[PDB]
Amino acid sequence: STNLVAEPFAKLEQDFGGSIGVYAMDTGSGATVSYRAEERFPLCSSFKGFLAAAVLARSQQQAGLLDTPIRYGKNALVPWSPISEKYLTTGMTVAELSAAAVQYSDNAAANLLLKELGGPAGLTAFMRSIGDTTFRLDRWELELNSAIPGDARDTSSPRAVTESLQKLTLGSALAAPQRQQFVDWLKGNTTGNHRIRAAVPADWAVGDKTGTCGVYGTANDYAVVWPTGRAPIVLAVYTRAPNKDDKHSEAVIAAAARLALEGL
Ligand SMILES: C[C@H](CS)C(=O)NCB(O)O
Repeated sequence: STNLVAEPFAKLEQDFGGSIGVYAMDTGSGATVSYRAEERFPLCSSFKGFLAAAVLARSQQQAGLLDTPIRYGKNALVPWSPISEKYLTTGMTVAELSAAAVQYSDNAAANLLLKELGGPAGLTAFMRSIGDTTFRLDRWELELNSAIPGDARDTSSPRAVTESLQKLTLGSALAAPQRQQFVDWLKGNTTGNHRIRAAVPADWAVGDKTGTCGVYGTANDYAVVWPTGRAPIVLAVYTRAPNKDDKHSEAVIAAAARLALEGL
């Protein structure tokens, strides 16, 4: 990946104080926009999108998986598990857990689904199975948010995120019903209104999955975007910063997303 008009990104990055990672593709034209697209960034909660897709893939082999109820315990409830906490007394189905992980970044739901898939190694294996050799999940919630500079655990690249997202939402990695369900969950996300969505024209449909580590200025968003009458755009925007106390910036994510969309 290159970019011969990178200076707007470089200037945004300098103003941010950290590192910005962008990859965007117009699936109609094959045009792309790149900045640190090959460099590793922490996934934070953005892994939860791929987790839901992995669950949907498994559902293609196990009938009834999505409808299976899980009666989880109180000590499954790690901080920021708003749906799992609300539904603790009833339990939740696998489908509901997937929707909560995607649309609310629900931490307990993600861990419960990781367990059904064989842990971080199992999700990493799923990603390897669709041709993604960059993605690695190593730890569970909340430990995977440590976001330590240079630590390759729980990281991917903006390009590999975008490519895998395209395969699962638009390609043939998932069967058609599973694929539509994944897209529908992403379109229903509630956590992303100040990130990529804030850069997309009001009349374009969007689904997205955010991540926020809470340390080292580290936060992100990826999305499928449907321009009027066109094939969709798929993009990923990731950030990090060198100091543990550096604040993440949603505005920086939105601005980088806008630069990518304008570049296309
Ligand atoms: C620790 C942090 C507080 S916002 C969190 O729960 N992130 C979920 B994710 O992995 O982004």
